[PDB]
Amino acid sequence: SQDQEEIRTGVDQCIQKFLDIARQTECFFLQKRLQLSVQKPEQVIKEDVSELRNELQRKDALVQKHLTKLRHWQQVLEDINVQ
Amino acid sequence: VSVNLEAFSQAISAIQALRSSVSRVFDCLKDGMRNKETLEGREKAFIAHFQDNLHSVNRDLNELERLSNLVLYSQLLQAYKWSNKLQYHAGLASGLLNQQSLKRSANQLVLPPQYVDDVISRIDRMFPEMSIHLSRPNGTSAMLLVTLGKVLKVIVVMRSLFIDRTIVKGYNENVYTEDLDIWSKSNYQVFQKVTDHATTALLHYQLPQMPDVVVRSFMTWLRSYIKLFQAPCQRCGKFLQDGLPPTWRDFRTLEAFHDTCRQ
Amino acid sequence: METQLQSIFEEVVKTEVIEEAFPGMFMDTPEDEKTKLISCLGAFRQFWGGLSQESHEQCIQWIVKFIHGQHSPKRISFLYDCLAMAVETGLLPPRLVCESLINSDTLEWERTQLWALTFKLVRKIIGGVDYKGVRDLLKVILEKILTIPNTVSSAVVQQLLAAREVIAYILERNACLLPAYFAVTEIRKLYPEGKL
Amino acid sequence: NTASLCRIGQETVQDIVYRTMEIFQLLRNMQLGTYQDRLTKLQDNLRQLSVLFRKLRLVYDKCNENCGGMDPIPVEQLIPYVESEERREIAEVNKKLKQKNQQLKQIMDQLRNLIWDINAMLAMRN
Amino acid sequence: KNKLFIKLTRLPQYYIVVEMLEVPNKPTQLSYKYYFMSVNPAMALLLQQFKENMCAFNKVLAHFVAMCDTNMPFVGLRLELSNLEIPHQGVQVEGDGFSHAIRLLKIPPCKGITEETQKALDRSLLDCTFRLQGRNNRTWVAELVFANCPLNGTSTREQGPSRHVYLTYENLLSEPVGGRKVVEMFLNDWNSIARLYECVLEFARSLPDIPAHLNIFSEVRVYNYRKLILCYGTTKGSSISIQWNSIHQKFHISLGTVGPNSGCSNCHNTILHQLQEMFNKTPNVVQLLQVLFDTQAPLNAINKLPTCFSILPQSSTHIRLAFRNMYCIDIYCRSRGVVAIRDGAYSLFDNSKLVEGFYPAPGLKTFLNMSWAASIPTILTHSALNILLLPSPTPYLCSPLERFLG
Amino acid sequence: ASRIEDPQIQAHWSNINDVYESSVKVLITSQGYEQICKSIQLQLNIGVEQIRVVHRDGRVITLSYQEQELQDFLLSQMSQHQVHAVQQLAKVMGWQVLSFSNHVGLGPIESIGNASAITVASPSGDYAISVRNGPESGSKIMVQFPRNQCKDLPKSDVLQDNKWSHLRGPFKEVQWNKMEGRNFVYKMELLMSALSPCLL
Amino acid sequence: QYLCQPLLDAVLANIRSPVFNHSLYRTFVPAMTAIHGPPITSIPSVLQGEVARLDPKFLVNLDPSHCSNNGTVHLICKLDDKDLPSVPPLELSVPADYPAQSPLWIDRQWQYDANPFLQSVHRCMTSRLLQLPDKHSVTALLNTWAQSVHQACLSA
Amino acid sequence: DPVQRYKMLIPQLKESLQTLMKVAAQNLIQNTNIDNGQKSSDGPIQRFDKCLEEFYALCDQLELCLRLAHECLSQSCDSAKHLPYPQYLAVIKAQISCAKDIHTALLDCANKVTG
Amino acid sequence: MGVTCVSQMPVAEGKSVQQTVELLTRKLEMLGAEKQGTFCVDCETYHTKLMYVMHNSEYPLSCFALFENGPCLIADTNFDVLMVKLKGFFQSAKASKIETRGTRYQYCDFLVKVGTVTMGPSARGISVEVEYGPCVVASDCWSLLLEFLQSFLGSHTPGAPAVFGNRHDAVYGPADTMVQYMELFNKIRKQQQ
Ligand SMILES: [Zn+2]
Repeated sequence: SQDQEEIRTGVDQCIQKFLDIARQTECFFLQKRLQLSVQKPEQVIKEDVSELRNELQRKDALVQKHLTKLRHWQQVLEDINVQ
Repeated sequence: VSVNLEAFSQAISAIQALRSSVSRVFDCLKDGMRNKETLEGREKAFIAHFQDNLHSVNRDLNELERLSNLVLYSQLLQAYKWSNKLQYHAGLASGLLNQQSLKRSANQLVLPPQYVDDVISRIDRMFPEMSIHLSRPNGTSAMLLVTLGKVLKVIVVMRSLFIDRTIVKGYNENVYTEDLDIWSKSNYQVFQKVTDHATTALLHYQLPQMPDVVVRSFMTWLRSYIKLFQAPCQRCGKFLQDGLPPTWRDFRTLEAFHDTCRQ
Repeated sequence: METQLQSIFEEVVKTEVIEEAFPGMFMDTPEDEKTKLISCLGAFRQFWGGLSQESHEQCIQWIVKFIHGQHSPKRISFLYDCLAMAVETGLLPPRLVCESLINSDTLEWERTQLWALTFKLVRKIIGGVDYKGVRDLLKVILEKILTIPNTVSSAVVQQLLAAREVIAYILERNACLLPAYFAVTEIRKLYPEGKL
Repeated sequence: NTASLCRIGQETVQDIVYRTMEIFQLLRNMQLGTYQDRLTKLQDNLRQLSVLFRKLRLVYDKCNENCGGMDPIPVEQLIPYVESEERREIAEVNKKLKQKNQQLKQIMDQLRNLIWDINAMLAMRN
Repeated sequence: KNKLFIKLTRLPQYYIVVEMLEVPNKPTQLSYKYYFMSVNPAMALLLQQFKENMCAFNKVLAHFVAMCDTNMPFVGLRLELSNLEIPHQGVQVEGDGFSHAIRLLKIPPCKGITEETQKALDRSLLDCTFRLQGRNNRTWVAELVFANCPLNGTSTREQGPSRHVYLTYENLLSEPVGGRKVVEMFLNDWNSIARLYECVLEFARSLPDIPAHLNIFSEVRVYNYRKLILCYGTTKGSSISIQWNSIHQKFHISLGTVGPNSGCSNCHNTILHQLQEMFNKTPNVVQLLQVLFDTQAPLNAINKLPTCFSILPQSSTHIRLAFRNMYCIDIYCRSRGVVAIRDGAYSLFDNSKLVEGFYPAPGLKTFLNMSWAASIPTILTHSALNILLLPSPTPYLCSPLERFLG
Repeated sequence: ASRIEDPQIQAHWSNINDVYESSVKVLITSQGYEQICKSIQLQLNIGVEQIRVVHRDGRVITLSYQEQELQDFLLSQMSQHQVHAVQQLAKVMGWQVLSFSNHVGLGPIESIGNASAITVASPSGDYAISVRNGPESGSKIMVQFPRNQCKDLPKSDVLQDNKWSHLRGPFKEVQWNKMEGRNFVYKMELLMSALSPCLL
Repeated sequence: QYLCQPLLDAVLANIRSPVFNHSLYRTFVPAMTAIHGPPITSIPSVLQGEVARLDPKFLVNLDPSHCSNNGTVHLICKLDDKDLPSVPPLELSVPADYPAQSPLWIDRQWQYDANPFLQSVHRCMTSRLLQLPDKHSVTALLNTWAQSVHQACLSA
Repeated sequence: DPVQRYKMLIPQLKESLQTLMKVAAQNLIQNTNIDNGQKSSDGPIQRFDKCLEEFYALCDQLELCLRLAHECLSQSCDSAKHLPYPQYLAVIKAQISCAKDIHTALLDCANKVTG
Repeated sequence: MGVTCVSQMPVAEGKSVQQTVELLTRKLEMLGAEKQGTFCVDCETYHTKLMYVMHNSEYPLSCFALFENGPCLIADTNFDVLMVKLKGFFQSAKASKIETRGTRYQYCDFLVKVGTVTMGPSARGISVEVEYGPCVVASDCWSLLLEFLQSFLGSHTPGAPAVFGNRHDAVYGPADTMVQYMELFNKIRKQQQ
């Protein structure tokens, strides 16, 4: 725009109002999710399928990275131990 | 000095109070007595209100006498005022908004050792009583020996810029000073309870992303254990319950409590 | 001595504090009415047989002021059952109880449950008084009834009417508690000719 | 489809408040080079925040315009009180993930044993 | 002689005594007897048996210990409620099985509150349920539920006639969970709620008949039964808050700016003390709205002066301005948008100069902006006050008035 | 971790161990609400003969080498984390907590662990939920419907006004079985959203 | 006391004068109004609440059989629960001025007799009323009635 | 000087309060007597109004002095908080101006995104 | 080195020397205190100035030689052997030896020792020492020792000792405990009566 108590109460009011309306929008989204899950028990199943596939892909990538590190350290250890 | 500023601000209010109190005595007198439903009640009410108003004038006058003893260019001042205002406003807003966070999930380590060393040195710069000795006997995992006066010798075990294990020991006790005695006990029950409370504080102070404020708060909470054996319990008042000094300090409130007397 | 009776009767009707937290978990049925009455009557019998004749009445004034000082009507009716069995067993002379019951200044008509239970007990124990005592009781009961206003509440009227059955029992000709000439003499001394 | 767009709308409204909190923290840390970095960070935050407004608005329009045929039952009439090939695909994925989780548990057990054995040896060597 | 003393750490002076006895028929079993002891050189007070309906957990022992630790804090609160002549129902099991609650029936009415407002409050208090929560089990919460709310707000509080307010109390670590300070603070909050209900009832009664300018100028926003947040301004930006501080026994008003159009402040922060005293002498909110609507326009102009000029806040509608220290001027705001300016340093009586002195010479500048005759006031429009005080370039951006005094 | 899947379980073994000591970091979160449901965390110290547990609430418990002790303790800790999850969820959704008891003593005498208790109210007044979880008998949730909404409560002639027809009344129970989501926290927010204001 | 006393003395002189305000008014009207300027710009509710906040086991109602709509309220409520519905009426007479004179239960031994369970419930509930503290409430009597019935169910 | 003036006016303020209380008492007593049987001398009397305005004038002079001292002290502390002096004031005003540009940018963006 | 306090408690009334210890020790046992062994403090004297050599059993191998205000040497037991070898050269004094022998009771990190300075063959007096091993800092751990003493000692509780002396961050020492014991011993030897 173009002492302490004023800014204090002002931030109290605006922040509490923002928090209430954010929690209300979250409640609306949760209601929509509940309705769609209870009355359309097929899009939630598709969501579970996608989530499980993503989890499997993430696990595969992690195990690949672990195998790469393991092979690197195996070569490093095979280099040493020598005389 | 700041103390002078407060005395002047208090005095300005005291002058305003004296003027308002004197106006109140005369303004109420002008209205005069009210019916009050009873002869005794009306006389008592008028006398009580007048006497309270007369006393307030005396109290306000006395404060002013006592407070006497205690005590291209304008744009720059405007910028200074706006900077102070934004600082206070953003501080209050960040506090109020991070106190209540609506984040519910994350899904929608590697760290430089010199960075950890710099963080530890910055933390050691403050709290002049505490002295932290950095050492890396086993790997990049750092081990900190923190001496608190003649009171405590804490053994923090970093795995990263992360606190993993803490074992406080007495000052007279030996940390063996060398290859660090990570695994041992203090042989005194008080310091064992302090180790338990330190592990509890570690489990409590756990910020998700930022790894520096956690160590800051842990060191600040440890620094509270410098008035040990000195400041009594804030619930029962005594120093000793079953031969133990008060070994617990409330998080968010650096007070003193026997752990049997809870928070 | 009144401290002794104080300890006795206060230890009779004590109330439990720590109950209603963990309700009914304490292993003990609190003495029901009969065993409590028998124990109370025994302890009061000890204090009464210890007591002297001249001290026979000030303790009874203390008993009735302690009963009328109560607030729970179940407590009052329990101590009135204690007083009824203390008269019935022959321990107490059945004139001192009635007189100290009625002449107690805590007996007002606004204490309607106390009014009803008191005049119920006097209806129970008036049959043993001698006739001169019945005459004085008739006088003090009429003077107690005389303090009621012309209008009272519609709920308290039946509990107020408990004195009327004592009056109907005294002035009953077949019961013959006293010569009826004494009854009409006390009445006409209180309601002379021309007074409703 | 719509049940996932609703979760997207949920995550957007859960993230916008965190973005505002980060903006507040940035304005707080701005005391009087580094100024340019703070400015461009604030501008990027504002742009991404406006993009989040647009995204939440469009997903709101989507979930409001959808209103599938199966919504005649008002709320509170749905909570249960006292008084095909998709399932086969689910079962197959469940068996696959169960086998993979058993294998990963074996791998984790072997790794834990390795780490414990190395730690014990390097501790006793002293 | 084979017994265990399980002390309750949360609620002291209470000790459970668990004694073990040999059972005759089975030489490989034991029997447990549980007693509730209490202590005041320790002195026991009362003792009562309580023994009625892997194997090392001893389920009934932990059950009795938890039951005692949960129930005993309520006993002290019940005793404290009985000691202050507050009619309260006993400790009752709530409908959701597991619980404890002390529902009050009637509160001591008030001190210093009218009888009709006391009746209006007593006929609106539906329930005063007290409950226990928090770690260590030492936080109390009273849920008051009022009906027939006088006036609603802009927020989503226009639901059914049932407003629920939760008052929380956490006693200190000492002064055990059941004490006098909790119910004392509760009575203090109730008294503040009543003294605020006074003003809300007055405002609800005066709402049907409004001068028709304050209706669009001011609007009620929230009513939490302990605070009144009214909002005024052309764009509904400024906000005033009413609250009764029982510590000082006086109304405390707090002013703020909530709206996406405003200055740098509420613009009324220079008259905060005189408004405090004004509302303290006569607790009426319509007078507050009227004086705010009348004094906002001159304050918006008198706040933008360069800070030279000094603003001395005198009594309400009597803001004083003083160029340097030598000059002065009095601002007399009145209804229908008029401000009367005065010579300042001049005295309303026998013609002698004040401590500041230095009689302002021109005087007639205020007359054209329409001997000792600066002492008599000169009314304006608030628009001529805007012109006389908002910095225009010269016929550096200074004011007209500071050009005059310069 | 394999058998019990409803709340969660986590473990992060320490890097450096000893020949007579070790340490873990047990966490009991929810499946979806990881952030808010961070009230119960454990730090076990596996000694030579004793396992020491340090809870986040300042409670130290010395267990035994006997597996049953550790299993029962972890089950009770999961049961308590279950009610802490509901508490942290009510703190976030803005639901007002009415009551919270970590070790309740009213109800059936329970197993190895003591039962937990929570009761929250909806932000818009009337609605309210209550949760009681335990190691043996758990997930006993019942919603508090408002009066004049069930239409099955027996009316009384003593009630001659309509103002008293707004209080939260009949206390209807809800079956936690045959529900949506996949976690106690998922089902709890779906139930909270169901009892929310229809902004659809 | 100090610096104010003569004013105090003056007003303490002149209370009970009938003309009093005139005089105060006169000497204090002009200066103030010159300086500061112009002036300024059947059934009791506690029983109803106790009824509204009962457990749904009870179904309390009024009593038109004996005294009805007079003041003190006679009530026949009920017992409806998984427990036992023996003798639902338990007539309770709540006197006026509820936060005193704790209500008394009008005894009816005619129905509680000729049955062992009913005699046991009568005995235990009477003993429980004896152990009840003074100035008890209606909810207290209802709860002790319920718990006495439950004791008779388990003890027998 | 500001502290010194505050000291100088305080004895006067006590004196003005004493006269205002005494004059009020004399006026009320004369007005009650005029109304009452007692007939009191006309006397000098001294007007209550003149004293009440004098007390207010001393109160304004004290508040003006304290308000100036508080503002002067606050400005000095802030100035301390924030090689040649012209370049010093130049870099201060430059920092002040760049902060203001950041302010204006954030303001205009947050106000153009919505509302 | 843990802050310690030693004081003499008079037997009082007609209570025999031993009778009072028996009672005081039972009072200590009534604090939940558990016996943790036995402690013997035997001290010998020399009329050279004046030399003192004392040895608490709590310290297994050390022998302390204190020269009044002069420095205390904490030395190994072979110190006593050196002293005996010098003996012909050294002064001896006349039966000034003083010993306090009593039980040690441990109460949660506080060790309390009550003993009868038996002079020679005849007991006379009583010494109480309360030590705190965790409290390395001294001179302000006085609040602790005082509260614990008022708990059990009650009357005759000492109002500190001068071994703490000037306020300092100096750590408490085994030498300081020995100086307290030496002042206490000088008082028993001379209290008389
Ligand atoms: Zn304590």
